[PDB]
Amino acid sequence: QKVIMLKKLSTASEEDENHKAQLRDLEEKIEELEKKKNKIQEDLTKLKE
Amino acid sequence: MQNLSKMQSRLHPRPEGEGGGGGGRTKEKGKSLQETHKEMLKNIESTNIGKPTIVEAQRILKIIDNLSTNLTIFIYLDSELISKFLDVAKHSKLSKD
Amino acid sequence: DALKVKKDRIQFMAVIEQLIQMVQNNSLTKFQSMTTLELEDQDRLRKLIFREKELYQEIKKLQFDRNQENKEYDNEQKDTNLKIQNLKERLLYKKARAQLKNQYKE
Repeated sequence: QKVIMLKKLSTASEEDENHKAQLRDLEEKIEELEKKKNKIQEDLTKLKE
Repeated sequence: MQNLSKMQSRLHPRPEGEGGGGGGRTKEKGKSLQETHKEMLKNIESTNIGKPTIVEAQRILKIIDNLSTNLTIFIYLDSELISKFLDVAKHSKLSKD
Repeated sequence: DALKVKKDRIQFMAVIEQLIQMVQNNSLTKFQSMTTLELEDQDRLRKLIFREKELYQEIKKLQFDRNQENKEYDNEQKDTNLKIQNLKERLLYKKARAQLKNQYKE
């Protein structure tokens, strides 16, 4: 709980809104980058085969 | 009729009784809650490393840590251990030194 | 900022009072599980823009690897087809010399 509240309190309502929306977009960017990976590796694997 | 055919026979012998194999099913060691929380507590703490927190935030964290330390001091001061100070001299299980 | 700091403080007030009742009932397991869930909710803050740059850079390298590898795929395909053709033609000429020389032996 100490750690949870440390992150929460450092995560003011603006930072919690970041969790929800801004870090939402950051995580979505990471996921889409992973999808771009998947595409490029799948091309590479078709090509290797 | 000089064929040397070596066709398969009809051997009856049964698949005799199967032995009582050593089914030593290893007991997987369940991770403790402290072990479970290690990684994710450190994850929560990493973002906070260098995080500037409001004054009320620091007060909340200090209250949390005070509660934790008091709970640990209670753990070491359980009623069982405290009651042994009822008779310090007579509590031979309590070291005189 | 202050609003959510106070909200978190009240959340921990509820956490502590729930743990109070759970201690009274010896039910510390419920407090443990609730702390687990609260930790999980407050798990992941920053780590996001940096991961995004890492992913983009690896994506770029991966794309370039795809491009080059397609180049070498085409190159190897063409070259090895040419080698098969040349081996067939060499077999053709060796058959030609063999058969002609043997015909003249005949």
